[PDB]
Amino acid sequence: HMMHVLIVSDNKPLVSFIQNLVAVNADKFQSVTFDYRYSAINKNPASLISLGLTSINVKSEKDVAHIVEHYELVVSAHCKQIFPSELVNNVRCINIHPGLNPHNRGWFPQVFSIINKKPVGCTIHLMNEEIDDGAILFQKEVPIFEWDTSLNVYERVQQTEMDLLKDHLADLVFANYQQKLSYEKGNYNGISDFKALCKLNLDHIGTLRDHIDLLRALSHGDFNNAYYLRPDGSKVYIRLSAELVK
Amino acid sequence: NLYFQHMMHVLIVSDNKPLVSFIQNLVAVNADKFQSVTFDYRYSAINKNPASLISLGLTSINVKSEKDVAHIVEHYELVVSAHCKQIFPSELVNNVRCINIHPGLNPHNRGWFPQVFSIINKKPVGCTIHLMNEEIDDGAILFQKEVPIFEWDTSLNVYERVQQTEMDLLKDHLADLVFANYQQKLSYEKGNYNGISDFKALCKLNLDHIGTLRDHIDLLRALSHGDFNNAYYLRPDGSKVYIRLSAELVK
Ligand SMILES: Cc1cn([C@H]2C[C@H](O)[C@@H](COP(=O)(O)OP(=O)(O)O[C@H]3O[C@H](C)[C@@H](N)[C@H](O)[C@H]3O)O2)c(=O)[nH]c1=O
Ligand SMILES: Cc1cn([C@H]2C[C@H](O)[C@@H](COP(=O)(O)OP(=O)(O)O[C@H]3O[C@H](C)[C@@H](N)[C@H](O)[C@H]3O)O2)c(=O)[nH]c1=O
Ligand code: NA
Repeated sequence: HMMHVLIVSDNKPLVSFIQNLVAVNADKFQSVTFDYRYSAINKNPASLISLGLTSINVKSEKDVAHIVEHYELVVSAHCKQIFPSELVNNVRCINIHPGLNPHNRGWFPQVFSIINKKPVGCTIHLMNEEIDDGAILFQKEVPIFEWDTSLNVYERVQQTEMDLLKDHLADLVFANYQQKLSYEKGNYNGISDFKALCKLNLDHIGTLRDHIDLLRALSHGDFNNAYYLRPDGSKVYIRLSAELVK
Repeated sequence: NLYFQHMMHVLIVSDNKPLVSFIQNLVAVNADKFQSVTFDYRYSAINKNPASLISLGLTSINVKSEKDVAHIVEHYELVVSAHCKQIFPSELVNNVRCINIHPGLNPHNRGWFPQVFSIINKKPVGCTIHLMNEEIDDGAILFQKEVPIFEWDTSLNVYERVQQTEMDLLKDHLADLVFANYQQKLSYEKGNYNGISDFKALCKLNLDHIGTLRDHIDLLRALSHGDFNNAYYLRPDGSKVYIRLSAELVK
């Protein structure tokens, strides 16, 4: 372990997947040590404690200096914290993004893609000052079908993240890649745009197709996303399922 | 020349295990009222999945069989339809006191799945206990109770509330029905009947239909009832996408 890699992750499936990859690839990583941390802002990180992860604060000046001093590479695997410029500028940082940059950069890309029909998939990219913005190292589109909810597309994106990590984790550690730029401008969706979508307008006029697309975009297993307000301020949450039958 | 200080036979025809099982128990609990009444239970011949009814020891009857009609007219003083899948012929309803337990509020959305139609057309729903004539869900109202429909109700939500009201009416009125302790004034309000083919038509979604999100949500919640395959759209290659919606009140 001459080379120290930090995995900062708030996503148990990806953490579990990477730990297994490194275990079965011990020959490729004999001179590499991997530490795993979850991010300070995580509001239920108990599941990640089970896999030996402990909190790190990527916006603490103390932790940034320690990371910069100790680690050759930081991998963000759905890290809930924005890396400060002092981290991304002073150590090689690579993000695993559950969108196809530069389309629907930011929050819950597949929700926006079900509605706006822009591509989705996984992008592994160098991390710069801005969010889901740096040089593309590896990316792979995943198709969307008319019977998909957010959950269906998200599970598909996660299987593509895992496929790219299986093929490219060592490439990422040993910098065996080519930095690529998109010719397209793309777009960003923030947490406030998602809150916007969630507030249903029952008076909104449109096609059943558009309304079904909105509701399937906002349907994600047990999450309470799409709602309208009753007069008394109570909420009605709406979920939709779509099931293909040959 | 001296008074000592004969058996009524009631036939219950039913294709609904919850009702049958509930009525069987209700008879036991009112057994002090039914010293001289015996209840026989049968399910409909056309019943495609009778298993759970055969497990309660019910056997089939065919209300369109000349022979079965003769046996009923021969043997029973009263027939009660409790969610019976078969239409009674004129030869049964005209010759025997027949009473239907209907999960709608007559005369509104008579016929199939009344709460599905009510969620959409805002007509009332509930339970109606009525005399059976030759027409469907049409004879004189004996007892009925409306149940509310909420914005956040599916078909399943309204149906369960109707089932509770049906059980409440039977608790209060099963003896009353048997012993004709009721009033039976005719209504000249015809209302509206929905057939099975009207339900099947609602089920075929038009993705191009323009409306409010409210009206689209109301249609999909009306057509959502547990795991039933109701609402669908047709794909070019003939396949179907089934659509279900849930609505959950959170205070
Ligand atoms: C919290 C929440 C999640 N979801 C669905 C949509 C999400 O895409 C999916 C996974 O949610 P999650 O919070 O694990 O999010 P992650 O899959 O970890 O990813 C999200 O945060 C990362 C820090 C960012 N790098 C991503 O761009 C962002 O989309 O679950 C909902 O439908 N509603 C919710 O309230
Ligand atoms: C078969 C079927 C049922 N349902 C829902 C809506 C219904 O109100 C509810 C219960 O229906 P049910 O037929 O399973 O059980 P019941 O309400 O007991 O209906 C019975 O007595 C009625 C007077 C007759 N119209 C029915 O043919 C007979 O089956 O289930 C659906 O949403 N879709 C369906 O295809
Ligand atoms: Na509901």
